[PDB]
Amino acid sequence: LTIGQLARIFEISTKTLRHYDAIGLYQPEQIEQLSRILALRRLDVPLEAIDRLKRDGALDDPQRLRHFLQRHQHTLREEISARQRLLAELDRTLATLAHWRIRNMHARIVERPAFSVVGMEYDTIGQLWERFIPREHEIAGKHDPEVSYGICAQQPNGEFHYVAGFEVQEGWPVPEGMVRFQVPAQKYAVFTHKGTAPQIAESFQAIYSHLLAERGLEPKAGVDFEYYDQRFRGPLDPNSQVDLYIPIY
Amino acid sequence: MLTIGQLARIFEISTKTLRHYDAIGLFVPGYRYYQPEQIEQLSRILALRRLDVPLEAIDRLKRDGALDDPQRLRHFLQRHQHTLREEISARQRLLAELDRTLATLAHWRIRNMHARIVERPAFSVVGMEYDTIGQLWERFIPREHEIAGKHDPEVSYGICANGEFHYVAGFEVQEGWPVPEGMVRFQVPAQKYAVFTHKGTAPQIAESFQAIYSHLLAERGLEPKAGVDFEYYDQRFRGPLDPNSQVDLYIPIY
Amino acid sequence: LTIGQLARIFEISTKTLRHYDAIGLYQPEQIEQLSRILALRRLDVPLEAIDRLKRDGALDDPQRLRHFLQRHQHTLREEISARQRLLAELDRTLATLAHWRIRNMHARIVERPAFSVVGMEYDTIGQLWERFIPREHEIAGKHDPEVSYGICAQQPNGEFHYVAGFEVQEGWPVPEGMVRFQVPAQKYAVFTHKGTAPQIAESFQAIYSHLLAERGLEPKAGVDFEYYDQRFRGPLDPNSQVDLYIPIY
Amino acid sequence: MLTIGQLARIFEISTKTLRHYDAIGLFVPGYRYYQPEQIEQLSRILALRRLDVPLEAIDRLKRDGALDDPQRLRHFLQRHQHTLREEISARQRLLAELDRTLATLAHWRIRNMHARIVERPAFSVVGMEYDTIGQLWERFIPREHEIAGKHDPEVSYGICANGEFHYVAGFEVQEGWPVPEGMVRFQVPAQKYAVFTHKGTAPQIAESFQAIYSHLLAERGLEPKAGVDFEYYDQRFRGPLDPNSQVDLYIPIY
Repeated sequence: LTIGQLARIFEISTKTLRHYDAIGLYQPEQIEQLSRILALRRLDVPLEAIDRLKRDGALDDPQRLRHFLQRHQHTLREEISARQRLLAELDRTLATLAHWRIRNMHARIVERPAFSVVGMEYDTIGQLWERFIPREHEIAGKHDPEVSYGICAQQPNGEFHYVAGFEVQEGWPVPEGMVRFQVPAQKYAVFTHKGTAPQIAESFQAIYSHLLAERGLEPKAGVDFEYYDQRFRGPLDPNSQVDLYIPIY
Repeated sequence: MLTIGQLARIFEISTKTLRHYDAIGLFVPGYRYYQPEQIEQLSRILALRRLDVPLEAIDRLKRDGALDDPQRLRHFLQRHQHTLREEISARQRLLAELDRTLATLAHWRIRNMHARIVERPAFSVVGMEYDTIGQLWERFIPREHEIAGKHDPEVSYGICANGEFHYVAGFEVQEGWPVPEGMVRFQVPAQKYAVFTHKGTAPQIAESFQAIYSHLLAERGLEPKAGVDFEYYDQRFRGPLDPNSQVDLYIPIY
Repeated sequence: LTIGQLARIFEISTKTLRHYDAIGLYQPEQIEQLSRILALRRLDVPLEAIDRLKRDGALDDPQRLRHFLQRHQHTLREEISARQRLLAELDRTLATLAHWRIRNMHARIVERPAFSVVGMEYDTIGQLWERFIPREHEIAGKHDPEVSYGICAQQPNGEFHYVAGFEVQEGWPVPEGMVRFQVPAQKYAVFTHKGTAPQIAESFQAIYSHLLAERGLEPKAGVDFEYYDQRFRGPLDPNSQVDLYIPIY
Repeated sequence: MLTIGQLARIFEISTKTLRHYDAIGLFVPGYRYYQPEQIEQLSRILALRRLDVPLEAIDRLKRDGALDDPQRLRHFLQRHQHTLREEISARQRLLAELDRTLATLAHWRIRNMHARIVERPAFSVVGMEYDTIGQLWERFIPREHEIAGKHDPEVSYGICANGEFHYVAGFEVQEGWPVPEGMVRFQVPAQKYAVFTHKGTAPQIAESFQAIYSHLLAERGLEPKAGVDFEYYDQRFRGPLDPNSQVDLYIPIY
C-alpha cells in the first residue's frame, strides 16, 4: 500500500509514519502493530516505550498484554480511587462551609413602614420567577426597579402564600394576572443570605432555631419576604446574596 | 415558639405533611404550636426521605436509639453509606463487564461478514466532496433531486480517495448531462471488488474497514489492489445512525 | 452431541436445561444463542423478557443488541449517578450530627492530684499501643487496670512527647522498655469524645477554639492527656468515647 | 492565646511543619504566641494539602483574596471539584475504552491459533478426581511422586468428562502398577483429536475452549464426537496464571 493512502482512517497524519522511521521503530503483520497501537492512543504511551516494546520482546504476543493492560487498569483505577477519596474528602470539607456560612450571617434590625407591591400571586415558588420576569417592566410607578420582593404572608389556616412583585407607587394600574399586596408596617431582623434559593430554607431553619435567640429577638407571625437586588445573579448561582427580612417584636 | 405555617416556610413542605406527621405519633407538636428546638429533630427526617428511607423504620428508630442520640445516627447512615457504595460498586463492575461485552458482539459478525465478488466497469458519479458522514450527507439530501441523468436513484456512492481524502457523495450518472456547482464528477475505474456487507452505523464501519485490510482479505484468500474504494448505499439502508441498517463496501481486488 | 456435551464449557447446571424445556427457551448453531444469555445474566436481567425478544427477533442479530446494551448502560449509569448524588447529600447530612455532638460536648472541671503513670513513650502516635497492649500486665501494682492514659507532656521548645501508660502506686518496678512519668496536679476541663481516634484532634481545635471561651475558661500550658476507660473499645469503632482532659487555670 | 506546641498538637501534625509554614509569611502570627481564631484558618489550610494543593497556590489566596471568605472558596472548591471529577471521567471513559478492548486483545491469537490433527490410542493416567484448579491443581504437586509407571513425566493431563462434570488431573501411566490412595485411575479411549496449542492461562482457557466448539471446528470443517476431551501440559506449560506459557487442548473430532 502506498504512503499517501496507507493513511487509513480517519484523521491522518501522513508523515505520521515517516516519523515512525528514524533509527526506530502491504504486509499483513505490519498492521496489528498499528491496530494495537491506535489504542494505545487511548493509553498514551510514549513512542520510545513503544519501541522498547519491540522485538526484545515482544513482536505481538497478545499473550502478555492481556495481563499488562489490566495491570495498568490497576494503576489507572488506583488513580481513579485516589481522586475519588479526594472527592469524598471534598464533600465533607464542603460541610464546614455551611456552618461558617451561618455563624457570620448577622442580623440587622430594620423598621420599615407599610408599602404596596404589585406582582404575581401563588406548585413551586420558583416557577413564578420562571413565569414573571418577562413581565418586569410591565409595571409603572417603580421606586427602584432592581429590587424585587418575595412576599410570604402567614394566613390563619395555616397554609402557604407568596407573591413575586415590586414596590410601586400606589395608585397605578395593575396588569392582568397580577395582584396588589399591601405589606404592613413591620420591624424586621434582616439576614444576608449568600447562596442559592433551595438553601435559603436551611438558612430559615438556622434563624428560627437559634440565630434569633442569641440576640434576644422574638419572631413574629407577620409577612416574611426576601430582598432581591443588584447583589443577585441567579437562583442556583452559589454566589448570589439576598436579604431575608424576617419580622420580629 | 412557632406555628405550622412557619415550619412550612422553613422546610419548603405542605401543612398536610406535618398534619399527617402528627397522626402517626412521629412529629407531634387547635393552637398548633411547635418548639424551635425540634426544628433539627425534624430536619433529621426531611434528610432521610431524601434518602428514600421508609417512614416507619424511622418511627422505629425513634425509640430503639436513635433519632435522638447522635452517635447512633451516624452508624445507621454509615451503614447506608457503605450500602450505597457497594450498590455503586456492584454496578460499576456491571459497567466494566458491560463494555467487555460490546467488543465481543463487535467482533462476531465482522467474521460473519458476507462477501460477494463483483467486477464492474468504469463509471462516472457526480456529487459533492471534501468532518465525517453527516458533514456531507445533509448538505446533499436537499440537493439530490436537482441532479439529472441518474442511473439508479435508490443507490448512493461514497467514494474513498499527495495523500489526503477525496470523499465524494454522489449518484451514478449517464454521461452527456451536466454537473452543477459546485458539484464535481469522479471517474471510478473498471476494477474487481470484494464487496462486504456491513450491518450497522456510520461510525462503526471504519472498524469494518480496517478489519478487512487487517486479516479479512487474507483469511478469505484475496489480495488488495490499489485503486479506489467506496461505500455502496442501497435501498436496504435506512439512516446513517439507524442501527438496523445494511450497506455495502466495495474493495479493489487483484 | 448429547445432552451431556451440551453440558460442558459454561459453568452450567442440569437444572438449567430442564428449566428451559416447557418454557420455549444439538448443533453448533446453539452455541452463541446460549452464550449471549451468559452475557446479560452477568448484568442482572430478567429472563422471560428475553424469551420472545428472540422469537421476533433478535435471536442473535448483533445490530440491535447494540443500542439495547447501550440503552442498558444508560439505565445503569443513571443508577450509579443517582446514588452518588445520594451519597453526596448523605455526606452533608452527617455534618449536623457532627456539630450536634460537639454542641453537646460539655466540659467538666476536674482537679486531680499528682499521680504516677508508667508505660512506653517516644515519629507517629497510633503504632504505640499495638506494642503495649500485649505488654499490658507486665506492669505491676496498677490502680485501675482498665484505664490507659495517653499522656502528652507539653515541652517548651516545643518538641512533642507522649506516653501510653497506667496509673500505679508508685514504687513498683517498671518493665524494660517503658519509663515512669509523673504528671503533676492540675485542674482540667474535661471533654468526652464520641468518635474515633483520628477524630480526637477534631475535638481539640473546637476546644481550644470556642468551647473554652464560652465556658469562661482559660487554658494553661501543662500536661494534658486522653483518657480511656471502657467506654472505649476501638480507635476505629465509632462508638467509643475518650475523655480529653485539658489543663485550665 | 496559644503556644506553638499545643497548636501543633491539636492538629495532630508536627511542629517543624508549622515552622515550615511560618518562614514564608504564610501563616505568620521570641515568645511568639498565637491567638485561637487562627485555628480555623489552619483547619482550612491543612484541609487543602490533603487535596495536594500546592503550598504557594494559597498564600496568593491569602493576601489577595480570599482564603477566609466562605462563599468565594466554595467557588474554588467547586471548580477544583469539577476538574477532579472531570479527571475521574476521563479515565472513567478510558477504562470503559480499554475494558472494551479486553475482547479485542483476545481474538487475534484466537484467529491465529493452530490446530494439528492427532489420532491416539486408549490410555490411562491417574491422580485425584473431583473446588477448581488450584484447589486440586496444587494438592498434588506434593503427591506427584506417589505414582509409579510414569510414561513421560514432563506431561500432565486434565481430563474432563448420569452426567455433569468430572475433572481429574493425572499422568499417563503404564498399566500394572499400584495407584495410590485415595488417588484413582482414568481410562480415556482411542479417539480422534484436534490440538490447539493455546497461549494463555488456566482461567483463560474456558472461553478459548468456548470458541473452538462454537465456530472454529466449522471454519476448519471438523466435527466432534461424543467422547472424552482433555488438556495437555508439557514443557510448554509454565504456570496456571502465567500468561506466556502456551497450553494444548484436545477435543474429539469425526
